[PDB]
Amino acid sequence: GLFGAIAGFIENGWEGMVDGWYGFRHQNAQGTGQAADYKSTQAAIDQITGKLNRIIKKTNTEFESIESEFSEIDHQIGNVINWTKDSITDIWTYQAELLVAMENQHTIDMADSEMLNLYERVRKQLRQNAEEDGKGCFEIYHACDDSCMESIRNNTYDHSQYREEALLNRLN
Amino acid sequence: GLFGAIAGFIENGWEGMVDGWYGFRHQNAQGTGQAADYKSTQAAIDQITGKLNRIIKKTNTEFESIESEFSEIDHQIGNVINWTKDSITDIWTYQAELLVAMENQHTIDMADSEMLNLYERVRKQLRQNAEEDGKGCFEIYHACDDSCMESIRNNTYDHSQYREEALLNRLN
Amino acid sequence: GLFGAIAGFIENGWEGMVDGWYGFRHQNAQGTGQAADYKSTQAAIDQITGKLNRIIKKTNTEFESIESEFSEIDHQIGNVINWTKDSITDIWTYQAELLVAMENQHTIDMADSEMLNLYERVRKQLRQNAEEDGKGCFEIYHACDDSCMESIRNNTYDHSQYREEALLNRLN
Amino acid sequence: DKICLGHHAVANGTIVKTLTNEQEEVTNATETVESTSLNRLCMKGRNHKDLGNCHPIGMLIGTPACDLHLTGTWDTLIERKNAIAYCYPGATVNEEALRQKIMESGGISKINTGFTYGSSINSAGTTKACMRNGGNSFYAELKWLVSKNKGQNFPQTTNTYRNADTAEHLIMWGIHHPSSTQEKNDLYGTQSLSISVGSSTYKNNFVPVVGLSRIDFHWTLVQPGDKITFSHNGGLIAPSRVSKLIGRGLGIQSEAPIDNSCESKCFWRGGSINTRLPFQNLSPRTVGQCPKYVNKKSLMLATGMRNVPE
Amino acid sequence: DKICLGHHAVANGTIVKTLTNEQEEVTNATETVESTSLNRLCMKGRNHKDLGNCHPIGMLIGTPACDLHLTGTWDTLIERKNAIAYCYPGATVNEEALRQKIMESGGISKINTGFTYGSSINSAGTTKACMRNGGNSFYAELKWLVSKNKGQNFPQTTNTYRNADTAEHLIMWGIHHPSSTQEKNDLYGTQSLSISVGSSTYKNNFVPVVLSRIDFHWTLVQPGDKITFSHNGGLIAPSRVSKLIGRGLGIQSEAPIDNSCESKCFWRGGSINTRLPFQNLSPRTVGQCPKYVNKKSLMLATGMRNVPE
Amino acid sequence: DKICLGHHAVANGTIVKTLTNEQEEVTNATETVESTSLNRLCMKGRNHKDLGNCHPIGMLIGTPACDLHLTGTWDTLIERKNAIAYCYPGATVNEEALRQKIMESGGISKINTGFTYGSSINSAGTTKACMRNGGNSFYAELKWLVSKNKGQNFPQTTNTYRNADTAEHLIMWGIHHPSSTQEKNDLYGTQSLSISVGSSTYKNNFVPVVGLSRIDFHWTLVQPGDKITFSHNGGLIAPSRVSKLIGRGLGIQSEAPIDNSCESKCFWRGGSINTRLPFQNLSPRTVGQCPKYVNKKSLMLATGMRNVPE
Ligand SMILES: CC(=O)N[C@H]1[C@H]([C@H](O)[C@H](O)CO)O[C@@](O[C@@H]2[C@@H](O)[C@H](O)O[C@H](CO)[C@@H]2O)(C(=O)O)C[C@@H]1O
Ligand SMILES: CC(=O)N[C@H]1[C@H]([C@H](O)[C@H](O)CO)O[C@@](O[C@@H]2[C@@H](O)[C@H](O)O[C@H](CO)[C@@H]2O)(C(=O)O)C[C@@H]1O
Ligand SMILES: *[C@@H]1O[C@H](CO)[C@@H](O[C@@H]2O[C@H](CO)[C@@H](O)[C@H](O)[C@H]2NC(C)=O)[C@H](O)[C@H]1NC(C)=O
Ligand SMILES: CC(=O)N[C@H]1[C@H]([C@H](O)[C@H](O)CO)O[C@@](O)(C(=O)O)C[C@@H]1O
Ligand SMILES: *[C@@H]1O[C@H](CO)[C@@H](O)[C@H](O)[C@H]1NC(C)=O
Ligand SMILES: *[C@@H]1O[C@H](CO)[C@@H](O)[C@H](O)[C@H]1NC(C)=O
Ligand SMILES: [Ca+2]
Repeated sequence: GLFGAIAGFIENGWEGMVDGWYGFRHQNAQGTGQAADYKSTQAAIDQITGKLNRIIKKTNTEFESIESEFSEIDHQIGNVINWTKDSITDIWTYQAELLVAMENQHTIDMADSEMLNLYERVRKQLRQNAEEDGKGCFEIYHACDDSCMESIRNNTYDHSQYREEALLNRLN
Repeated sequence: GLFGAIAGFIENGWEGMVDGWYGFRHQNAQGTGQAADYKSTQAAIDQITGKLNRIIKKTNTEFESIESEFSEIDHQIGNVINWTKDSITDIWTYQAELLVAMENQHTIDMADSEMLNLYERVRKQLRQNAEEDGKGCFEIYHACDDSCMESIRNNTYDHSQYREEALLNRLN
Repeated sequence: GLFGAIAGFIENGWEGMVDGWYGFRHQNAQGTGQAADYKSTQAAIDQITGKLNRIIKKTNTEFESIESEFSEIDHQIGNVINWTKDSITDIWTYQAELLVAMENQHTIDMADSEMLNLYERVRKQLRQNAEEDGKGCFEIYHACDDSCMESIRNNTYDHSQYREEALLNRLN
Repeated sequence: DKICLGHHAVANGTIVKTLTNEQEEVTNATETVESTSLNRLCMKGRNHKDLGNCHPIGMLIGTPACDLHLTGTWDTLIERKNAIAYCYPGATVNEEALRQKIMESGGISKINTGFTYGSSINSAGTTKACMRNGGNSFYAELKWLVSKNKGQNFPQTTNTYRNADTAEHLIMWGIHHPSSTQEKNDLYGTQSLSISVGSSTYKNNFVPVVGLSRIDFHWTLVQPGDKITFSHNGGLIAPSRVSKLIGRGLGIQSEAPIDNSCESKCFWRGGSINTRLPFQNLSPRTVGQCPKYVNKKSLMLATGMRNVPE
Repeated sequence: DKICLGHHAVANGTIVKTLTNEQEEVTNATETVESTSLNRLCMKGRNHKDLGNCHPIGMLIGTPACDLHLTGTWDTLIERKNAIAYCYPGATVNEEALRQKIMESGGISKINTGFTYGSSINSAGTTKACMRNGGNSFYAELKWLVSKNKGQNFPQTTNTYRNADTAEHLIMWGIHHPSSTQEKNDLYGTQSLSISVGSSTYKNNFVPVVLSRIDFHWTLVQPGDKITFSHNGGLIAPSRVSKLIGRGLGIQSEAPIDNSCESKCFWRGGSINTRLPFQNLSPRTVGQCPKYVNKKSLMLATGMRNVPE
Repeated sequence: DKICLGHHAVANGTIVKTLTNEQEEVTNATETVESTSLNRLCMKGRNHKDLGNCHPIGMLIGTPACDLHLTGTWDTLIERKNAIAYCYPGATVNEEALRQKIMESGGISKINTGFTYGSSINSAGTTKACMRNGGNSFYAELKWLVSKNKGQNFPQTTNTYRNADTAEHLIMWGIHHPSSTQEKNDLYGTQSLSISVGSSTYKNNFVPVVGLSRIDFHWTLVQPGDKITFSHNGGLIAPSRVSKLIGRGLGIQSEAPIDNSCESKCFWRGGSINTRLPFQNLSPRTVGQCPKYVNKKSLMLATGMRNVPE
């Protein structure tokens, strides 16, 4: 993908995450857990809701009948109606196919970008206490219990508290 | 946004910066300063000028009247013209809505990316002499006077001149 | 461009690389080498092939004649046909100009994205054994022979094997 | 030790088209082209008039089938298949043009012409074809003019309508083209027949020619403050009232059952199209405020990320 | 020490629509739909013609109201409301087609038909419906042909015009439909009346009807081709034919003219001077115009997201 | 030790337009607008008919130039410039409506009308204007009816044809308009001439004028079951066979030569258009399944990355 996370360095999605769109999975001495990220999920959903509100519409123009259903009409002008209606129908089919293809591309890449922005936000707050494994995870170089894991998820992790343990662990 | 800088990890814009779109704010022993980046500002403006040059355009097709203003047209021909004209107006209204909507989406995300590209250019230039604070600033682990700050902006900051000092202060 | 690599931090392309779109150029004790990356090359080609399949097409709609080539037609209905055809042409000319401009912009930025995704993949492989020089290259801080270089390209590089040698050279 | 980031997924996804891939799998997707249709003409909040087997032209001339629709107002006017316009066989000149005007109108009101004929003339010629109230009859808004005496020829006559209104008035009339000369001599005599119609914006002569016979209709528009003169001597089917079309309204041509308990804005032959979606697969021929017709079975719009299942 | 990267912002940003958000705030924006119009016809750099009282068809047949507009050249032709085509009662067959054809031309010139009639025909038939210079008159480019002695039979006569020019010529004639048989007989005699018009391109027969009116008919005559009129009372014969010259823009508007302003787009209400691609004044426009749209405003972002302090 | 990432480049790149840039150099691009066509009609896999010198109306009346095209089936009918419809001076009323109707069809078949005339009526009238096989002849599908003795009055005769093929038949007749009165008196006598055509659908009257001669043609559709009655006393050019238009076909009007050694689905005055490209700037007037016309010389679609050389 464009931002290279979903179908990218993250190998696959999690079918066991029903409570959100993006989220975290941890591993410490206390055990293993899962938790959805609310802001990034809703950022993606609110963007898709906006697409639907714009696309799911019709025109308020009143069109009257120019072709008769139960009788014949002049051959010369009836051909002109047929040419015109076919030409207009080609345009609307082309615009419909183009609209949907373009939006689908943007939706897929937008969703990928929201995954990347959460990964980068975690990267920067972890600072020098963690390293990237290349699969969407961060190998943390200090004893991070379930309270420390929640501070990462909620953006209240202070790196300088754990820095000295991490710098020692990483260098040897 | 898509690239996570504008309305992303950078908390807000600067109304004080009037001489550019993107720029720097430094803090050192000597004091405080602010300077705008020309190249990234001009990259964003040129791209937006290009859009305006493409969109602010009329077709040079010379159309003639096909409905009399001061006279009753034939009823059969007039219904067809009314159907045709209203179908054409629905297409152009739809195109104009989608054009502007699509282009505004691009303009925002384009400007988002020019910020990020400047941010990345600085990150790689500072190398191991600095660390990201997670909100669009770089904490520099050596004495960086106004000429050193100048050299970062001008893209002439040599990392190896301050590398020995910086690693000692980073490890501590 | 959007992702900041092609015509960005990578200063220019390689006319020498004819066997692929993206690739590697290394330097070690042994000498130099060059190799194309299949994965990223084919991702860019397949996406461009996909565009051509959708764009290089026509509608299957049968259009019959309404303007007579040899005999004349009423001047009023002739002008109604001329007005309708010119209106439909202006739409298709606009849609064609828009399509191609939109797609070209997407193709250029997509190709830029595949370049960055390769760069980021290699950065995460190398982990703490190398540093970014700012111009698309990684300075690897240990003797890396052709087989070591091959494993970086093949995605079988284990950073653990060279870590202790690397951190000693990096810190000095 | 480790903290990982990831995204949701499903087992059974759905395929959508993108710019670069005709088979791209996503977690969820919704339709943009409507396939289904309601075959009930939804007419809530609409002052409508279902004609039944009455043709729109029939209510101007006054067919027996169009007895409940001579006068009225409406915003919608429904037309049906095989609706009888003419009880007595024949056809109107410029028939389709006339039908359009009536279907686009939002009402019909009648005005008396005020024609009266001499002692020789009999303006009450009934027929076996047009029958109302269990007996022989004729077009309600027209009068078959014939001689009262069977041998005697039809007298020279002149009738003149005057439009006293500020709006244009629609005036119709028929011409009897007899089957045999024995029949022509019985009704209008041996004399040579000649019908002249004359106004400020219309001039035309109508010479008659030779199981039952036929009556071909004609029509025109009498402008405000103008007069239309019918000079004749046998054959003319003169009007007793004229028509005025009121306002504007939606003319629907359909065959579906009517329904007053639901509302709608788009209509076609098979029914009414109620949907919030932008595109439609049912028919190119619709009326009202409609979704746009497209040559596509389905266009799925992605409402979720790429599906990358385990 | 610290170095912080950031972007500009403004106090008062503008709302724009994106694909994903209807109420998106950006630093600057610009309008794409033109909503205002000049209530004027902008005729700078245009050799124009204001017909005023004259209707386009009246230039060909030659109504008194069109005496100043029988001949000339132009790149723009302006027609007004309640313009006079006919002085005497009647109309033209394929009227709108003929009107549009004149409103596309860049001029009209006249050529003499040279038609001559015998001593027993009065070629100078006038009327009180068509007034000019005090006394009774008739269409300047036509001639009302009647019998010189009242009641006498109009003689069988033949007139043929040949197109000696290298461009096509437009010829018009009228067929008088009298009020009564008394009038028919006094002007054209007791005989039956046939008028035949024929050429390589065109062929038609006309039979007068019997209150009074002159209905008009017309056709084109190609270079070198002959058009022949065979008649015996009823024909309003042309004394001149018309050649439509080049091309020009036809405007139908009541708005006044201004020669200091220039424009390439026009409508009933006036002119549309705008570099903008779209427009919401009228769908009925002429010339090189922005495309009509059913929208009051569409704002194009000329700047990043506005994220103020 | 150093490993560098990079992309390919080319010496000569092509310029394309993007949303932001009119002059954007890329590694490769491909054209989307076709500006060249074959100067030939590509008729492979098409049961086609090239009319050549024959005009479509002439194939219904049987002009000598159309002898090879009186009957046939096709999916493509090709009309040419300056094509002959009439061997004898005249023209058809509602001409262009008929030509369109024939060019829309996918074949033609004749049905013999059958009706005969009296011994005093000569139905084998010919002319030097309409040559066939050396000697004089006439429109193959019609009969010129004149009096057998010069000066004798043409009998009052009534011809009738019934439709019994479960499909509408196209019927054509002609009306002679004599040059002088002596000519009119030689063929049809001194009597006053009057031709009446009457069916359920059609009804009209025709009268010869007097002013070498000409024959105007008229036409209408006879519905299945319905009859059409011609009553006349001189001047009628009556049909021998009526016509039946079969199905549907693609009408082409072009000057370009035929080529049966290649296929195409799009045609215009100057030839065929065989492109796979979506757009085209050859002509707005095209027929068949075509690329859409645009006012553009070239639109380059990029098939490669931005080109950043040396
Ligand atoms: C060429 C010619 O005969 N001109 C007449 C003209 C026409 O004959 C008439 O308009 C055809 O309908 O009629 C003119 O005026 C006439 C009066 O002189 C007469 O008293 O009453 C007539 C009506 O029955 C008619 O109005 C005219 O229109 O000026 C005289 C003109 O020379
Ligand atoms: C059916 C018939 O009468 N055919 C005649 C034909 C017609 O009478 C004529 O086309 C009607 O206008 O005329 C033909 O040739 C004639 C000569 O034989 C005659 O000497 O001169 C005539 C002219 O004055 C005329 O040209 C013809 O067209 O071939 C003879 C044909 O039998
Ligand atoms: C419709 O448009 C066509 C051209 O696009 C007009 O045809 C041209 O007419 C001019 C006369 O000014 C000729 O010189 C050209 O040779 C014609 N071109 C073609 C391709 O036929 C046509 O006149 C227009 N219709 C009307 C009613 O004005
Ligand atoms: C007014 C009049 O005379 N009406 C009679 C007509 C006409 O004579 C013919 O229709 C003329 O063609 O004939 C009838 O059999 C009919 O068909 O209804 C009976 C009817 O009483
Ligand atoms: C117009 O299209 C309809 C539907 O395909 C067809 O039945 C009809 O014959 C066409 N009309 C003409 C005049 O060819
Ligand atoms: C076409 O639309 C105009 C403006 O809405 C209206 O005045 C006119 O009546 C319509 N024409 C016909 C023939 O219905
Ligand atoms: Ca034109």
